Amino acid sequence: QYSPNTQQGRTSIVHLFEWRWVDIALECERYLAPKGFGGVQVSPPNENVAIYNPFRPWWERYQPVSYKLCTRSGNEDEFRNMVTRCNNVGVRIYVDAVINHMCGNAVSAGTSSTCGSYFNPGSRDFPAVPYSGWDFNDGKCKTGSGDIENYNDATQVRDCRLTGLLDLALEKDYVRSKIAEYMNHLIDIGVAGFRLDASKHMWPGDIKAILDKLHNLNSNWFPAGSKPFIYQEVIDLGGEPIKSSDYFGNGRVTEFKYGAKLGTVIRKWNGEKMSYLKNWGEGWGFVPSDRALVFVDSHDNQRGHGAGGASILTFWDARLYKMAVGFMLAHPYGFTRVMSSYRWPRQFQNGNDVNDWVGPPNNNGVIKEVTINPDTTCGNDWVCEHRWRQIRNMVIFRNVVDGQPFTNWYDNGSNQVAFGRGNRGFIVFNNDDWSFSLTLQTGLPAGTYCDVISGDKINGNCTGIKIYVSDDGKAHFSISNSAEDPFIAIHAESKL
Ligand SMILES: C[C@H]1O[C@H](O[C@H]2[C@H](O)[C@@H](O)[C@@H](O[C@H]3[C@H](O)[C@@H](O)[C@@H](O)O[C@@H]3CO)O[C@@H]2CO)[C@H](O)[C@@H](O)[C@@H]1N[C@H]1C=C(CO)[C@@H](O[C@H]2O[C@H](CO)[C@@H](O[C@H]3O[C@H](CO)[C@@H](O)[C@H](O)[C@H]3O)[C@H](O)[C@H]2O)[C@H](O)[C@H]1O
Ligand SMILES: *[C@@H]1O[C@H](CO)[C@@H](O)[C@H](O)[C@H]1NC(C)=O
Repeated sequence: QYSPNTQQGRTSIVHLFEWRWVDIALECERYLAPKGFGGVQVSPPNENVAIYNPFRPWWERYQPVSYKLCTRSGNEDEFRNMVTRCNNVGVRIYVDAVINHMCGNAVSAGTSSTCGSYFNPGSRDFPAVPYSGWDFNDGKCKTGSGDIENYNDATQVRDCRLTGLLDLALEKDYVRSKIAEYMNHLIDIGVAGFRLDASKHMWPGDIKAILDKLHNLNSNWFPAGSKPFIYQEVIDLGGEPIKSSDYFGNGRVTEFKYGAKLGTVIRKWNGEKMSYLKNWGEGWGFVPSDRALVFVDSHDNQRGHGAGGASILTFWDARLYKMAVGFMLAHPYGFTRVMSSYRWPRQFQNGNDVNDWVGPPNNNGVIKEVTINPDTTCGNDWVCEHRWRQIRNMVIFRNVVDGQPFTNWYDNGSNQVAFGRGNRGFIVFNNDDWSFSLTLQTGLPAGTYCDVISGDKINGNCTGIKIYVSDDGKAHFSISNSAEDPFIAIHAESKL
């Protein structure tokens, strides 16, 4: 469960949020594989409700109608083509598995689904699966509204409807089998693992029963006995009866405290300062590193739809965001997930964004293709943070230093810190309102290194800042609080 099943040497996955299958296939071949990315988290590949009011929101994909691989991202043929091509180039595919529920109980019956499948939420009828009233938790939930009302009651959190979403009776073998059937179809197609959506809303034991029904990975691409990588979306910020540790037996869990705390520290909110990150990791009350799936922001909380709130850093806060992602990718804690989003017209009214529902770039509901500009950035409103030099290079930094211990820490008692990863990498940050100019012990072998944040190493030369490491392993670093990116990173492979 716990192993990503990524090709050796690749240490991160990227969430290509709302991308079309054909675009992801191309991205695997033209960018992801060459750049060392380990895999891609795709949006739900199963048929969902087509919601027109609001107009095709991103969240309509979290309201299943059937398990037919037919969505705005493409059909099954296109999906299989994507998995095959990505696998052939060593980039894994992780499917966002929405198995906790079906669509909203209030959704109108009809064929307003991404594949034309008929469904009647009112009568609990989903013939395309098929599911009926006996397959839901309506009779098991004890709240007056039928929805989840109190998170202090671990039971209703699991048996009731999350914001109205029809709750599947996961204790039933029939339902467990229909879900496993769907997941095995994908595993045999070639996917390497799954993001279990709303895992907090499922009993650890029900999830385990489903996983036990899963096949080993497709033997045409994976070694015998390979089990699917599982990461469970459990929002545990403490203070609730449900703990993410209860899910350790099924696989990894998303550590949402990670992004929220890194956000307040980097924003320097209420006394926080980077010097405190000296013992970042379990030392901050996070889950064990070998069970953690970490990230700075996710599709959910980058738009206020998840835990983290205001402290969360997103592409909107470019400068601080790159620094946050940089720290995450350099630090040994957890398995890292990189976000890749699209721009939407944020409309803040009384502190909140009224356009947080806006779906991906589209033409009359048809998702726009991801166009690559000559500078390698994306068009059609796709942000493509994974293509930002500072981020992409830190993705490589992680691959390069994989295995190396956290060493040579330094901090000025405020917001200027630095540390290395064995003798394969070193990173320095300046988040103070004054310049940083100091000679530090890097632990790297003497030589000239290209700073991978400001530039790239391009055949015996750096296009950006260069750092000179002496025989001592010492090197001078100068970072002005006015720098575009107030941090420097060098590693064994950016060595001239
Ligand atoms: C959104 C999160 O809500 C909880 O997350 C809980 C959290 O577990 C709890 O601890 C507390 O958090 C608290 C913190 O504990 C507290 O410390 C402080 O920080 O405040 C937080 C709340 O902001 O509340 C939140 C929100 O209910 C779950 O635990 C977590 O699993 C979930 N995330 C996943 C699940 C779903 C659902 O299928 C998706 O929803 C997404 O699709 C849904 C279905 O289309 C959308 O509903 C949409 O359709 C429904 C129809 O039934 C409508 O009733 C609803 O008004 C509409 O917005 C939803 O807006 C969207 O976010 C997400 O994209 C996906 O990533
Ligand atoms: C490095 O760049 C300089 C020009 O800035 C050039 O003289 C030199 O040939 C380049 N070295 C290599 C190995 O391309």
